[PDB]
Amino acid sequence: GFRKMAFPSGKVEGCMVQVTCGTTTLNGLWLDDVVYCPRHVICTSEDMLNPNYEDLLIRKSNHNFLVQAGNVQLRVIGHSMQNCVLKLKVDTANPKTPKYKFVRIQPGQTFSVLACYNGSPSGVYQCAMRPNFTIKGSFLNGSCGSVGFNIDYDCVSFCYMHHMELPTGVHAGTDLEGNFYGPFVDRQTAQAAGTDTTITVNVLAWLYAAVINGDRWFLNRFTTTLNDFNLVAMKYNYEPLTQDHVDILGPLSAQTGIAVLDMCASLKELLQNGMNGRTILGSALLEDEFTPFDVVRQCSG
Amino acid sequence: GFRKMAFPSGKVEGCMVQVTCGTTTLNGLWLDDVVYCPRHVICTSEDMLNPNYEDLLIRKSNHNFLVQAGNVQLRVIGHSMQNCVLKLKVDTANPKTPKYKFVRIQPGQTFSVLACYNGSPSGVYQCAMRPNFTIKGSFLNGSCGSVGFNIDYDCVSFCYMHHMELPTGVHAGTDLEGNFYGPFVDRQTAQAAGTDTTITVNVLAWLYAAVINGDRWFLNRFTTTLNDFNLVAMKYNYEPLTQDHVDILGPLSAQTGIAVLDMCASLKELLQNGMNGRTILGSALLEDEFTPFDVVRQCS
Ligand SMILES: *[C@H](O)[C@H](C[C@@H]1CCNC1=O)NC(=O)[C@H](CC(C)C)NC(=O)OCC(C)(C)Sc1ccccc1
Ligand SMILES: *[C@H](O)[C@H](C[C@@H]1CCNC1=O)NC(=O)[C@H](CC(C)C)NC(=O)OCC(C)(C)Sc1ccccc1
Repeated sequence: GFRKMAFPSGKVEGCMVQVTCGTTTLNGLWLDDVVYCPRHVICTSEDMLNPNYEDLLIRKSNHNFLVQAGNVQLRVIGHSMQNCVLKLKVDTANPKTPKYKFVRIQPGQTFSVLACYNGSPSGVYQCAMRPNFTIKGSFLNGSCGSVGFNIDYDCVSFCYMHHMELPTGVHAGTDLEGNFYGPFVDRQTAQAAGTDTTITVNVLAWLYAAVINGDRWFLNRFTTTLNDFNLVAMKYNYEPLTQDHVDILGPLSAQTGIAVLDMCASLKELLQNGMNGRTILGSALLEDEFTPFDVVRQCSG
Repeated sequence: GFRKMAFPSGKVEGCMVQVTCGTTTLNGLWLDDVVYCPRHVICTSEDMLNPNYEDLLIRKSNHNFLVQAGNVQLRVIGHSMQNCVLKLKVDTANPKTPKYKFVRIQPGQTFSVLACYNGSPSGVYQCAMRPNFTIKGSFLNGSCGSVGFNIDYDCVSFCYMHHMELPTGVHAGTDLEGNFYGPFVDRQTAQAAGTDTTITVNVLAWLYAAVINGDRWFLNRFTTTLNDFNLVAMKYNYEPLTQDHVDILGPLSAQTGIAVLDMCASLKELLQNGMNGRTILGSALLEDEFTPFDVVRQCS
């Protein structure tokens, strides 16, 4: 009874533009009078094999950047590089700018991606940041500069800007200050995703969701300490819990009356014993890409 | 990778408004100077058990309808009813009205849903019209009047307006002419759907998606005729595959070098032997809510 739901994308659609240098076009994000985009737009395909970004940029001027909203050019009046993002000052404040902030998310957190090509949105879908700092997205050539976001009340929190596709078909990128998630660098040289793990806090959220819906055969009579649970979980390639994880499970723990550590003890028994052919929420697989906020957002509205 | 992907919802967000009658509140769709919404907004709790809608509606006045676009009330200057949809004429045009049309979709087709509450957009996701004319949505109290749609070029094709949830947790609603998909009625009584089936052409498209993304453990060296495949399909409550379906799958067959009927032979083996605890594109079940067009677009 659960599905990945994206946030409504309109507030972000109103911020997408295209940025071109020479023949390289990608997407940018226009907020107030600044356009944010991946810095590799300044690279020729041959530069991308081995770029010196400081030296490539010092040779650029405002008049080398073509920024367009649709087919309408936005004149660039300044430029600077902040980590792996380029910031282009433009002479028009975007009238569709929403209330916004820039946030750096943690593994396990989910967000919506608005996949764009040539400044035009094509589709929206929900992603989770994996513990290895990749996302399992859907991106083609020309998608760089597409962004990921959450919407809280009136306010768009941008958390991801897209830069790269790894050999295993997963994706990597930066926050809006240009800092990559994970060890990746914006160079066209062989790179690989590390070994991934299961997002424990989200599996627990999923078990809480099952309980809310009356599916609770897996609740046991025991508890555990956080440290004992973390040490066991790692033997099953599950992530250890942080204090922040315990706290973000607070609302679901209060809603169900099941202490976080009792649920941990139930999960430990599932890991140690298996499902024994039973299902939870209709599935024999434990889901790890629904956060506690996602569960609340779909169970209680 | 390969994700369930919805259309960007902005063009539809600019059309959602809130409609209240009495203590009943739901969403409407504001296009030009008309607001469309489910007619059961005019019902009280008592009315919903057995509503004579023409009789209930004649007793309403324009001023009984409170329409709000954000923090602005829109004055209703006229109303009519078209099947299960109420059309409220308002004194102001929506400047955010997109290019649009109203279409009635076929079972197996997919669309995006913009789930809304009190006229405010809440989430967007992809659904398919099931063969039994339900949809597996995520809708709560206050979601009625949320709409489903596709976007082609700049044109929004509205295909679904939400009205109800069935005891099994699936959903039912109408096209924008107010006619239900399926044998359902907008009355507060328990209703069951016909036996559902699996959308075979969509399962095949998703198998081809799994191969494009380098996952082909399920393939085999065998083949099958169209009719022999269909005999097995129907036995497992899968929809029949037509020659038009085979034709529609051509691009995906060309892209991958796997003849359609060879992929049919693969699916036959999956149906007869199961997945042996294995997974395809992360799923432990055969997914049937991607169309061939959906797969092609997201891989092109
Ligand atoms: C920007 O639009 C583009 C998005 C990619 C293209 C296809 N799908 C995507 O998500 N980004 C890139 O092409 C990126 C640019 C550099 C970071 C400057 N290159 C890239 O992602 O290459 C990946 C490698 C070379 C780092 S790893 C790899 C992947 C496949 C095969 C071999 C090696
Ligand atoms: C409109 O916002 C509302 C949407 C529903 C609410 C919960 N999820 C939805 O999708 N629509 C209705 O509540 C609808 C109004 C009638 C058409 C007049 N009623 C409705 O959907 O009720 C279904 C039931 C309760 C009659 S079927 C059932 C379900 C569980 C147990 C027993 C019977």
